[PDB]
Amino acid sequence: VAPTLTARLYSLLFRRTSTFALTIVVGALFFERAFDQGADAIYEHINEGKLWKHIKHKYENK
Amino acid sequence: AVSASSRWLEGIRKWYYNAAGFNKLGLMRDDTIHENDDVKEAIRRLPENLYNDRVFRIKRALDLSMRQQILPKEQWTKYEEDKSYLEPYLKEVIRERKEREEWAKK
Amino acid sequence: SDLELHPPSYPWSHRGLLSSLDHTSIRRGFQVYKQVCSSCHSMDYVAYRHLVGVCYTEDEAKALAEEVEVQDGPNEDGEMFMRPGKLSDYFPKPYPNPEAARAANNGALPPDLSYIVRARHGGEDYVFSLLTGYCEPPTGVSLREGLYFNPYFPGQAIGMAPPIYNEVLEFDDGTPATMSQVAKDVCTFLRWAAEPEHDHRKRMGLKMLLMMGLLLPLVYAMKRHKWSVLKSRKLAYRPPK
Amino acid sequence: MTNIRKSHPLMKIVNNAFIDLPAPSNISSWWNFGSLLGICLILQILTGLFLAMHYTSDTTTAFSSVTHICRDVNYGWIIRYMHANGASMFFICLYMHVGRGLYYGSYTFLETWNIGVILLLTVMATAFMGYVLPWGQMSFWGATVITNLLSAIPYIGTNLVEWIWGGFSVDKATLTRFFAFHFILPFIIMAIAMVHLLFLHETGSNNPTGISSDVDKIPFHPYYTIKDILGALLLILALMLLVLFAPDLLGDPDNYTPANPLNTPPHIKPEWYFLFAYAILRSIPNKLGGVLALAFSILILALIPLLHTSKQRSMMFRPLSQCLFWALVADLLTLTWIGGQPVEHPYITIGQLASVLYFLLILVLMPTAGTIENKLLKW
Amino acid sequence: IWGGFSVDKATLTRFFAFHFILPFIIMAIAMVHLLFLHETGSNNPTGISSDVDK
Amino acid sequence: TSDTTTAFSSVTHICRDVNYGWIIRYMHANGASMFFICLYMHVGRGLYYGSYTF
Amino acid sequence: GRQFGHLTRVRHVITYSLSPFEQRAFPHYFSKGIPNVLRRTRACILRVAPPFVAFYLVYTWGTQEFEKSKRKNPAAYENDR
Amino acid sequence: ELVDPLTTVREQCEQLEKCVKARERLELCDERVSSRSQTEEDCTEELLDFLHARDHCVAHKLFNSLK
Ligand code: HEC
Ligand code: HEM
Ligand code: HEM
Ligand code: FES
Repeated sequence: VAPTLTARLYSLLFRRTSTFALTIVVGALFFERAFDQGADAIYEHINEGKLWKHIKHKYENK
Repeated sequence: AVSASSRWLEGIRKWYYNAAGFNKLGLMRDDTIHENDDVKEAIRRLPENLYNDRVFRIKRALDLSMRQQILPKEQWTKYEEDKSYLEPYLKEVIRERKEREEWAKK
Repeated sequence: SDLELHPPSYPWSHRGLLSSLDHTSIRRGFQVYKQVCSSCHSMDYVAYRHLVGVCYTEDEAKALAEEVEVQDGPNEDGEMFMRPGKLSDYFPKPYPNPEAARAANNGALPPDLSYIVRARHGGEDYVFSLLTGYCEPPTGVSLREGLYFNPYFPGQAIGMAPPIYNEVLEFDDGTPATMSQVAKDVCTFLRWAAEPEHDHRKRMGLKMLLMMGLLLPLVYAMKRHKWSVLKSRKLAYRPPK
Repeated sequence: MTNIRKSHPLMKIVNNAFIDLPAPSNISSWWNFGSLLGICLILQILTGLFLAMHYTSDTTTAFSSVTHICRDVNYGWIIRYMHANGASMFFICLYMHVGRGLYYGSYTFLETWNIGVILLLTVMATAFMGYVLPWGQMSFWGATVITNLLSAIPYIGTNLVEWIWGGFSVDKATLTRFFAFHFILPFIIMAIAMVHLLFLHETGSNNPTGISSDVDKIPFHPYYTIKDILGALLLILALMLLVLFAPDLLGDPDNYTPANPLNTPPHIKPEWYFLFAYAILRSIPNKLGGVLALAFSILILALIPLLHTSKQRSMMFRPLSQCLFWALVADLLTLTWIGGQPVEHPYITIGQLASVLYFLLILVLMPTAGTIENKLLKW
Repeated sequence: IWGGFSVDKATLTRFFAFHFILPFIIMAIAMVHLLFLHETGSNNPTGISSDVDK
Repeated sequence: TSDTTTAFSSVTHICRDVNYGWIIRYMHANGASMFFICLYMHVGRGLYYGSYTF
Repeated sequence: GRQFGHLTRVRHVITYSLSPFEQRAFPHYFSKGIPNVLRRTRACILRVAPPFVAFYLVYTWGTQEFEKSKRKNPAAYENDR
Repeated sequence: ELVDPLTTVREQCEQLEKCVKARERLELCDERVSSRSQTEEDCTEELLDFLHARDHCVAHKLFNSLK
């Protein structure tokens, strides 16, 4: 029998509040770098060819 | 001049009495009363047997309201039984001051 | 009390929540203003800063700008300029003055088109249907000479001579100009003009909503989690009494 | 009190006006507004500041500047709307805080109530000037009459109007003044709040049942803080959604044109909450007598605590009072839409119909209610 | 803090706000500064405990 | 008025056309100066008796 | 006065509660809660709606009443004279 | 040339009943006017009625019909 990651996790991290605090920033960092990167695609997936990002290729540097 | 309508009066009474939820929370009429000065010293003159019992039901009452549960209807208060215990004390405090109030007029 | 018409609700490439504008049509919608509307109605509030929004290359918009401007600049070293230089310059008025405007318009005063969109009721569809709508004066009605009947028009007699016909012009696209196409093209153009932020402002609009559903329950749970002990109370009244 | 870190600056012992301030158990999300109100305001101050940072008040400048704000200023578009739209939210936040007071009879506390009274009167003019600041077509004309309105004083008004004008007209200085007023004014309120609050600490909050809560209390921090946090978070989207996707909805004023004293708008309305008063204003043909009512309209709130008619404070147990209570609710909202109508003949009648009703609801019905009901339970 | 390459307009306007609001802040702070003083009371020129005579 | 073009001419205009625009401006400025020397003494007292002990 | 100490006097009450961990955030929140939503909603809706009717009625009532009154000039007086 | 989608979409909806239905009223007005036009009468009021629902139909169609 092995502990579910929960039983690991508190013992590992959540026990000491500093660590418990520490991780918070850590993932939050990697979070946003990935997070915003996803929605924009979804966003620009929704709007195709309405944006220079798609449009401007028609005339961009001639 | 009312006799049969007097009998007819009580239905809406009983009806209106049943149209206010505190009947369905196990309260009574007296503990409903808004406070006042006469209310205050009236409290003093109560024996605990009521007084404590007055307390608990209130305390009981509040909790339920927290959780949005109404008392099971079987246990609701009954229009046949209303305890007036407050007022026989109340008239004293009302009375006496009316004198002072008046006897100090002139 | 001319019966106040409404321009019917048209769908739009941007009409939907997350729906955005096409700049290509905007490229056109400029041209007509560049061609026509500069007649009377100006827009004072716009620089040549457009560049990438309507996709214009800076050089383009620059060269596009630099054609436009050109006024004096040599008055005893006190100036302005010919030939704009930068693109921060706004767009020259046809008129020096409300006087020169109004008299030339014969008592008519052409409004600014910069913000004109969000001003009038009925959205851009107003103008679209307005430029659409022109009808022959019903039986027993007369007009001023400049005034032309239009049902949308509040007085329903408008001094504006209807500009648009099928293929008034050619488009920078070169799509054959159509009185309808011509109309619809500019409609987006102004509509965007009053809201340059628009197609962007939905980004976080999207972005916030994705974020948004996360927090609410968590609190509500923790809320309940704290409150859990509260709503779990049990009373016991056991007076020894 | 040994080594308590909350003693060392005594200031922290004033802090225990919160964390140990006890509260009754049962409290509805109805009560979350007092919190929000202060919070809705904090944001105001800030945003209402940064505006000024790029803002200029001048007859020639202000509009073009404000034009320039959403144009060249970083996020000049979010901010302006954060200010305006955020204003609107403060209202509906506020009224509920009122509505709670009535519907349970929390007004029973006399002074605390009164402070709220004054506190209310203050807030309106703020927005009022705040609304003139745009110097839009309406803002010019809107205040133009509303100020000209006050001329109905039989005698001293004539000078006094032009005085507050500082002129024969709406001209420049009349602008500039407001800016100062509209600028300083919130700080005053914030002070007053600390008074309004203060008495409340004396007697504590009330409970929905309209009953003495003495027996059961709660340490404030672990709990109501949270429900507020969520409650606070409730507000976010409420503005966020409106402010972001569809700006112009409650941005109902359509006037971005420069204020024209020559041109007059065919339709003249303030914004919404300003209307329902202005609706009553439209009603009376008599100029003076009308204004008299408009004044009397609100102030009767302070009168209401004279109207405690029964032996039970809250309305949750009085159906009829509750029946009455909800009845009045509509009468207002009608006027709102009524004031949102041109003055054609049904409306004309309608307002006249709904107007006298309003007070009549208050001034006659509500007191007699408990009187019967007091007698009903045989109390 | 300029908001520019120079002293130009906005650099003015900012200050106005700052210079405008700022006293109110002080006035608040005063009520703090005072407050502690009520705790221990003022001192006397002799630099001596004044307890006996008030 | 705070504006790059306006402010001076306005302030010019103040002592010109404004009722008592001359007393007031100086009441503001000169009154500022007085606040200083008022203030320093309040400091100086603190030191010279050591009231800073608080 | 001192807030928690002296408020009331109470005797022979007993109270029981658990660690919040010991229990669940949603003990049948869905199933068991939905009825409680329903039962009490009617106690109000009795006394809530009736006016809201009235306005909307009058709202449209006047609306129509407004319309034809205005809308049609040759309504009662038609354009023979 | 191009004839536009409009004029086409103009006709498709005016084809609908209430269109021609009230279009009669226009003539019901108009013809009576034609004799009586001395008096104030004008069919404009009805024209808008005629055109109102008319283009309410024309609404959805041509915006697709366009580019
Ligand atoms: C004839 C010169 C001229 C032409 C060319 C011209 N405008 Fe018009 N426009 C006017 C005048 C003059 C008015 C006002 C006439 C009146 O009020 O009866 C007007 C009306 C308008 C209105 C509506 C005014 C209002 O009250 O809302 C707009 C918008 C407008 N013009 C913009 C445009 C647009 C868009 C175009 C291209 C289709 C254009 N102008 C081309 C002169 C012109
Ligand atoms: C209770 C808080 C406030 C109220 C009721 C209020 C009222 C208003 C209103 C209604 C507007 C119109 C918004 C708009 O037209 O977009 C406004 C704008 C403005 N307010 Fe306030 N405001 C508040 C906070 C503040 C504060 C604290 C300040 C000063 C620091 C301030 C300064 C301004 C400015 C500069 C504007 C210009 C934007 C404009 O008028 O459009 N506001 N104010
Ligand atoms: C900006 C306006 C206001 C603010 C910021 C404000 C703020 C608050 C706050 C934070 C509370 C404590 C929360 C609570 O007791 O529920 C409160 C309580 C109260 N306020 Fe105000 N309030 C405002 C307006 C008013 C007005 C206009 C009135 C009445 C005329 C009023 C009357 C009361 C009353 C009666 C209470 C106590 C209610 C109770 O304890 O049951 N408030 N207010
Ligand atoms: S006085 Fe101008 S409308 Fe009443």
